[PDB]
Amino acid sequence: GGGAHIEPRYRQFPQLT
Amino acid sequence: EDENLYEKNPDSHGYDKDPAVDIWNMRVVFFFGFSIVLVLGSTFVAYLPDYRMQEWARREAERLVKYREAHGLPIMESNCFDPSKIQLPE
Amino acid sequence: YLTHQQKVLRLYKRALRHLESWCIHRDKYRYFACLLRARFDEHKNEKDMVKATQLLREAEEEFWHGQHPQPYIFPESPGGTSYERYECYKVPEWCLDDWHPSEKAMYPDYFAKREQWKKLRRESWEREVKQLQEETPVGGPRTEALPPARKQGDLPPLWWHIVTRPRERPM
Amino acid sequence: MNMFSSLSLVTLLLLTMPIMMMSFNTYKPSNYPLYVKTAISYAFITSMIPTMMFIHSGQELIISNWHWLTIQTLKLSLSFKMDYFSMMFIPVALFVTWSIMEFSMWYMYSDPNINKFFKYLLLFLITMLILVTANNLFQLFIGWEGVGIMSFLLIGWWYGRADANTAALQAILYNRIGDIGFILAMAWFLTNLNTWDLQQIFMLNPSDSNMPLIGLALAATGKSAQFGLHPWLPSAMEGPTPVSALLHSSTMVVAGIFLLIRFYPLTENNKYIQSITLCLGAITTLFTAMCALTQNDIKKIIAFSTSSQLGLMMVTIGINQPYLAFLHICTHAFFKAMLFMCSGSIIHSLNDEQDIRKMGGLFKAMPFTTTALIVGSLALTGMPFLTGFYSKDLIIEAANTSYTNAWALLMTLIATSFTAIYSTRIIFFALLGQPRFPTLVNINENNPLLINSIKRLLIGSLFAGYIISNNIPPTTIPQMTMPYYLKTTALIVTILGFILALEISNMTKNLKYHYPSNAFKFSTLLGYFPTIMHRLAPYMNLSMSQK
Amino acid sequence: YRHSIFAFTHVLIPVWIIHYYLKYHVTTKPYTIVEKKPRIFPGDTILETGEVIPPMKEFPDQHH
Amino acid sequence: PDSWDKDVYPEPPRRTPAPSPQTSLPNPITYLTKAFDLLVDRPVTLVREFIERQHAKNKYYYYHREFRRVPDITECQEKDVLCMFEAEMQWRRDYKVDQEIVNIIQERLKACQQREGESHRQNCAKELEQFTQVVKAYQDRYHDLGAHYSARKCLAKQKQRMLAERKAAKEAA
Amino acid sequence: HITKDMLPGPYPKTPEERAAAAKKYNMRVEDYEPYPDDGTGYGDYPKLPDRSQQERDPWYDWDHPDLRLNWGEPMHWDLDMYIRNRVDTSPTPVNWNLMCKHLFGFVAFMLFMFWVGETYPAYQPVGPKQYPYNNLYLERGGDPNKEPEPVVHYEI
Amino acid sequence: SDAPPLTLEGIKDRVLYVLKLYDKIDPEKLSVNSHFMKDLGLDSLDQVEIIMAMEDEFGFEIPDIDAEKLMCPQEIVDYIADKKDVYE
Amino acid sequence: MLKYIIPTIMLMPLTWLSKNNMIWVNSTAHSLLISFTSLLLMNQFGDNSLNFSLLFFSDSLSTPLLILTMWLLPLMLMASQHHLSKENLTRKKLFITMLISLQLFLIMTFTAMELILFYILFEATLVPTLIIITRWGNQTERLNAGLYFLFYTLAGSLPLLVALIYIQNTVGSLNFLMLQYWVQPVHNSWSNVFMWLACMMAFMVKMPLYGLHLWLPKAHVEAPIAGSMVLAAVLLKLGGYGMLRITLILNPMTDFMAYPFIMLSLWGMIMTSSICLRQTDLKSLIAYSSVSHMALVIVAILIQTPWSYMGATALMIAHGLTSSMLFCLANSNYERIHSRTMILARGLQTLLPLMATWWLLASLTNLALPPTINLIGELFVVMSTFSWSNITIILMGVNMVITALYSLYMLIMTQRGKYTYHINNISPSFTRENALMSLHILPLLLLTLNPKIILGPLY
Amino acid sequence: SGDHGKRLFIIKPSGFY
Amino acid sequence: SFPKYEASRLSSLPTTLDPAEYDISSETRKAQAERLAIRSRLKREYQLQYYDPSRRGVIEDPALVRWTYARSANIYPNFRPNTKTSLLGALFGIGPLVFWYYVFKTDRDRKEKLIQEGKLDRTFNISY
Ligand SMILES: C[C@H](CCC(=O)O)[C@H]1CC[C@H]2[C@@H]3[C@H](O)C[C@@H]4C[C@H](O)CC[C@]4(C)[C@H]3C[C@H](O)[C@]12C
Repeated sequence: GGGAHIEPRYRQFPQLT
Repeated sequence: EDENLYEKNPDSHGYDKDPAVDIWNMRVVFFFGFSIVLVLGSTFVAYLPDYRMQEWARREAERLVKYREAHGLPIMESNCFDPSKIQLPE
Repeated sequence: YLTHQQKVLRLYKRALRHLESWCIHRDKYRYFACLLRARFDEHKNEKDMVKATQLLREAEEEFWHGQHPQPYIFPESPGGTSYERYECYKVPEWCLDDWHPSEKAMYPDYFAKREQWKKLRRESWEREVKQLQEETPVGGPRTEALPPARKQGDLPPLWWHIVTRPRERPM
Repeated sequence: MNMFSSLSLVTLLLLTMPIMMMSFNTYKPSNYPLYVKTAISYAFITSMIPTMMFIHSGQELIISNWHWLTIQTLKLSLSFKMDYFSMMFIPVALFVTWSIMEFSMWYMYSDPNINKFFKYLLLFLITMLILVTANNLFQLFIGWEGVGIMSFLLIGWWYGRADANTAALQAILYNRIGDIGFILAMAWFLTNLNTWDLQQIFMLNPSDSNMPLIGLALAATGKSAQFGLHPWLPSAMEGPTPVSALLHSSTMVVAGIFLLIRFYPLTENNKYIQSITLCLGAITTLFTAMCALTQNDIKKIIAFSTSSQLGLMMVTIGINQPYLAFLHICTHAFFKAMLFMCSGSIIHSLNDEQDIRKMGGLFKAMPFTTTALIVGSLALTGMPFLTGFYSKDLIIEAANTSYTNAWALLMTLIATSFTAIYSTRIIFFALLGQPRFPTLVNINENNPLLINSIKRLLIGSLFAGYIISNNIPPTTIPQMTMPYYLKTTALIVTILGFILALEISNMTKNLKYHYPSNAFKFSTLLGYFPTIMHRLAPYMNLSMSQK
Repeated sequence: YRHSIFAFTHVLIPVWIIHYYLKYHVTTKPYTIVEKKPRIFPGDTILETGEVIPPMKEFPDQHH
Repeated sequence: PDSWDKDVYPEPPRRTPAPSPQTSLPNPITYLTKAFDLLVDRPVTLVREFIERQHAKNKYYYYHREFRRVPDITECQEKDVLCMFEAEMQWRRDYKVDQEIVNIIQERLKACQQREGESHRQNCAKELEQFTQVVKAYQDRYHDLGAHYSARKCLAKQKQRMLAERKAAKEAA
Repeated sequence: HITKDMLPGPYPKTPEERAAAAKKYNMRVEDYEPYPDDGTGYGDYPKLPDRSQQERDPWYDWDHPDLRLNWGEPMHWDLDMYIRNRVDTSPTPVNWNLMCKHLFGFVAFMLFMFWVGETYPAYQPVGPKQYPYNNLYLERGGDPNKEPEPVVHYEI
Repeated sequence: SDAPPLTLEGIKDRVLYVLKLYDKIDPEKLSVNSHFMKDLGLDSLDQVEIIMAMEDEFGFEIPDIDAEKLMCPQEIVDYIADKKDVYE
Repeated sequence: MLKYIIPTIMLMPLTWLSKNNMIWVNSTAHSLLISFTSLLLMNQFGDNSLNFSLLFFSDSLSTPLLILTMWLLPLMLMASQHHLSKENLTRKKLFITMLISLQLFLIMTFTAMELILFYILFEATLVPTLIIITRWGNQTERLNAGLYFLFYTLAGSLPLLVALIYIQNTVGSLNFLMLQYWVQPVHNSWSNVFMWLACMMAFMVKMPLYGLHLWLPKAHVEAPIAGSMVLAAVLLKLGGYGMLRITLILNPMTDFMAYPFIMLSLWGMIMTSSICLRQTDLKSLIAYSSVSHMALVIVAILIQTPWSYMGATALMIAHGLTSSMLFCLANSNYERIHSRTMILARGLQTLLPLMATWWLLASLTNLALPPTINLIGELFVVMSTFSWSNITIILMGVNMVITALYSLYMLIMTQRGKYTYHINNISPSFTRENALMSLHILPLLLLTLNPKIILGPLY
Repeated sequence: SGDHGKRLFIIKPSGFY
Repeated sequence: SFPKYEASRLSSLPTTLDPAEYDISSETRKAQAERLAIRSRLKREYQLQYYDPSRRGVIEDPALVRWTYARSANIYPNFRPNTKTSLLGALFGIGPLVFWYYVFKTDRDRKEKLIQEGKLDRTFNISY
């Protein structure tokens, strides 16, 4: 939990790294 | 009626409804029960002096076999009593 | 009871789910779903009550040998993966009373408002008794439905626990 | 010697020191979850120092470090049996536990009783290690129950869930049944023989040991979930995934076979045990896969996927392969437990979704998860040089090239291909195809801790199984000579399972309606053994109790 | 530093306790510890009596 | 365990091979072994001597009680507590000693099985065969008695056994 | 502090007596009927359906959704054994007899086939793993005093 | 699972956006409080399909009894907000 | 043995002369104290027992039961005071006095050197129990179960009186020490077959024996927690004591007369275990559960094997500690919901964390978890049956299973479940309640550390 | 953790005793 | 085709195949309504205590007590010379007991003679 370093999407490819 | 014990005494141990008396009844249970018997009694039973001569038999048993091993005697005689003194009948 | 008209729906939605798990693939699911809805629309305009009554026996006698060997079930719903998994952590509200003083000293503010929450749980209780005695048929109340409060400042009777019922996730 | 023995006993006592810190003191809260893990980390190192000495010296040490009890002509002690199995099975269990150790430190962040969670995870580990190291049936019996009880709580962690309460007792019911043979075995070795110390049992070499071994056969019937007492093993998947990863995948399930191996000198001569055990695995090893071909639960499927591996292990013993079967224990545990953890990754990103049909499009949306899923499967399916293949090729040697029942070899290969069949059905939905999870995307696994957990348990299957083979010293005459097809029959039928399932999998894409089939339901509904034997039998015992 | 505590507190002390208890309270007893006699190989010497292991017979000299 | 004699506890010698390393890498075990002498053994021995020294200044002993033989049940009379009691306790104590001899012998078997290991079968002819001798005598003397063992019963069993073989022996001639 | 008349009692042999019992447990006279009069002696208790709790809808907000039992409702004489934990009689997925007989097939099929294979097992066409020294008579501890029958497995 | 938070404002379009892909509705005429039967000129059978989409959208079953009455988007929001106890 | 009798008596003035508010404490303090001196009785000897005088003596077998009884009086008081707080001052002294006498008879019972004296005290021991069960009973349903105790005297005590008298005239004495040396071979006759029934039927009912157990389920359903504890912890154990001693003179007749008794248990064990799964009461479930364990002892005594006696001693001990704790544990809920129904309250682990820890703790050893003494004895006996008969393992295995099935069920039904919504008086566990359970579980495990103290006399 | 604050009160059994 | 499931004690019928419920007439409408109102009145009667702050205790359910009360059936029902169940019922409780009488007895009688002739193995048997 570093401040939501991943922002989830809706019907989308993941916001990976 | 099943009255509560946490109302009049917000910290009743559960021994009585007098806040002063309850404390002592708590202390007695936790001293003679735990601090004495379950502590000292548990300790005391630990060092009992050769209960039922359990330890003594091992030491005596070991000595006997030495004599029988060296002299070649049977490890344990096959008859409990001397055949001579079983005075037979008829 | 519940009438056969609504009984139509109880197979409309349920039959899809077993079909849904059978379909698996998305393009298959919609297409096959259209196949099923098309069959429904074969008789959806049928307004014959005798036939509409008789156009449901086979459907139930038809679905039994089509039911999923391992039908899918939603997680939180009964029989699911998260079926009451967290009920072991949910804690009753009424136990707040037995909290030890020192323990209560950590949250002085929250407990202050509760006294008012319970306040209207007590004062409003009396009129809540009468509030049902005008909507109270003789021979025992016909149903378990409840009315709202027809005034200002009170609340619909028989409300305390649901409003104070714990939250979904204790942790 | 002194160093070898002394440093060996530290692990069992060392692991218990954190436990002694839970019942006492309140010095440092919030840090115990890491405390335990480091102890295993430290324990592993002290579990590898014996590894070096044992291989070099092969010093099987039986240490009697107490005089507990004494009856007429009996003596019980808290002894340990430092030998091949303990020195070679302990390191793997800690290695897996070490991986699972850090896996659980993340998954169970949603549990306020996480500290309680570890209060029992470390408990089970202690009992299991004591079990394997036990030199006597009694002390061995203790572990036989500790795994039984420690499972009870861990199985039923969420005591609210009716599935946990019913499943937990279902296993306990079965687990207790197995002990009937165990207690019987002690009686026979106490009546005909006179002690429960393996030294006297093996040396006397019983001439008619059918009865004692028959109890051993039953012992593994329920504890290891063999057929006839199998159903509970899948039932464990109603609770935490990490709990299932260790207990019912790597550590507890291995108990049933272990006892037979530990009594290898006696089991050899009596073929009556071998046949039924050989057949017992035969019925189970396929009944598990035969059922598993169409099951549709990610966690349960893995359980069945584990069941067949366990079911075959009995066949491996059934073919009189004492030390070769032992390898299958360690080799299977690595990936399968990782698969549980990998199934954890899927469930994590899925936000509590487990239906195999609600998964897909994870090759790139779940890159790290996809990474280790194939290795375990390929290793599970018997990919050459991988951890699972060594046993799979080796084990099939003697069974197909030594005196064995005609029907025993029949299901031996039929299910062997089925082993890969469900793996493809799994990796298909798991990884192949476009995503099918609910609309919102909760997918995120950029969690360093789990990567450490996956890192540690990803490596072992690839390399550790290979390494384990080299050091272990000779104990058998390997059957390196045999017909090429028999030596390669696994190398022949292995690819069939992937293709045959691939033939089954891809034809279902076409937009053609489906058709019910009885066998499609007989295997899917678990052969109706649980669906039936878990209704009437409770009804018989209970409905008839009042009269 | 947090890893320095474990080295002596949780590991070194128990082995002293275990070994100390092992050294006098266990080893001083008969058959409390019985270790399998060490293996014997060709081309080996024994410290005690300066023993000798007769070398095996010359092998039939296979391709090697 | 101050000083246990070895005659009662036979122990074939340990012949640890002298290593003959031939690899071109250092032995790893050596690094730890030397630490054992300095970091484990001596500290295990350094505190001990500090403990030992005081016990040398403060001394006190204990004995091993010796029960003189007393007349056996054959020397006792029917319904005579005095004589019968002296034999019963003697019979009880002696029999209780005979209980261990099975355990002491059992302990020898636990030695010929693990130290020898894979040479169990050919290296325990004396121990395994000597195991039977103890079983024969002990079993005959004090088995099939029941819970309430008593010198009268055991004498009766010995009277039972002696008479049994009496007829058979004369049967041969 | 409960009335005598509102407790389980004898078997009611006339409808007039049966009126109370049905009313007693809040069961309408139609749904009520006790066990046959016999030595079984189960009293004026009703004869509720032989069904488990899971069958009842959970979606209703019961007083005790855990048991799916509402306050004031009667309880099956063995409702304790029919609880969610214990025996479940919910609708089954496959035909009863066939389900039982589906188990019968596979299990009965395998047992005999083993005995069929027992008479004719599978193996390899090779001779014994020959051993020296009187077939390991002495290695197996064979008595040195009485030598075994000489054994020499010749070359070929 | 870190945190799957839920917000009423964020959920607002989740229920409504489900309607934004319907092929039987004009998106602009639709309103937050519009009754489906009358304002949207829909039917119960049509209404069944909308209710189903919420279960694939959010992932939690819906009772048959209460599914019908959810003829208003606010009510559907109330069902989702109230069942999960989301208030902000 | 006087050093424990008089101080036991001295509690009576202490129970009476004491101040108003120190009545509980004073007896509790010394009662706990006396037990400490009780430990001195563990000075056994390998070949001979301990013979103080002609009136009392304690061998190896006697002492462990003695310690339990003395150790159990203070625990009985602890639970008692909650329900007695409302009672008037004078009666509490009355009830407390009976326990002191009840302990007095018990301690003198097991230490009695003469059988008739044991017979006398045996009858006396019942009298305090009946008052305690009846005077302060938990029910008013007038079961009219007197016939069972009338049956006890008719089929039990009264025949025993005649046989004891007959033996003295014939043998010439009833001092167990004399019996050791003047025991005669009891040949087979119809008279002896009648004499045999006189020496054993008296003790069988108290164990109890399957079929003859009808009083026990209804005895606990009414006896208060104070009365219940001694009944299952001590009173049930009286029969085994005499049966072990008395069987010294019934051989060889017991070699065939035991079968109808053995079959009653061998099958009785399973029957009781199954019904518990059907029981609808925390106490009643324990009642039959009590019959279960006691059934195992009966088999051990009759076969009279050296292992049977060793295992039997612990079974009485562990069960006494077990059931006694279970009643207290079960009666902990009674202190809140004032009911014996097991389904009225559920999911109590949600509100009584440390209470559930005892529940899990006690239940674990109830089903003979290893290595606890609950299993050492129970596992000791199972092996002995094998030499007597190999088939017996079937029933022991089944009994252990079902005993493992219901034991966890009771725990499952109450703690592992969902809380009762309407219940609103689940107060936190009191110090007294938790303390009481702790005194039970702890020593129960400790004896597992040292088994040589409850191994019986054969060790 | 994942988000600052967002702290929700916990109803618990009274653990003092 | 679709052979209708044979109703069994352990398999309740599916809800949408019982012919009773397809048609809901007064003969069913009347009964359905009466139970709900009766059930409602119980809820209403129970609803007061549940949502009344005054109560501090456990509701004394009248249904539970009778269910528990009926279990403890001791002598009140049943007749001694009722041949239907007394003879057969008594068998379930005395029948199998005699069966064990011969089972163990036969072996012990069998076993004893072998020992008297040495036809059984005990050479390494002590614990008895
Ligand atoms: C003696 C020491 C207390 C130090 C202090 O004053 O805080 C005790 C109390 C807290 C303990 C520590 C905590 O349990 C956790 C520490 C950090 C890691 O978990 C490893 C063990 C760890 C290093 C422990 C070592 C030792 O047992 C500690 C350090």
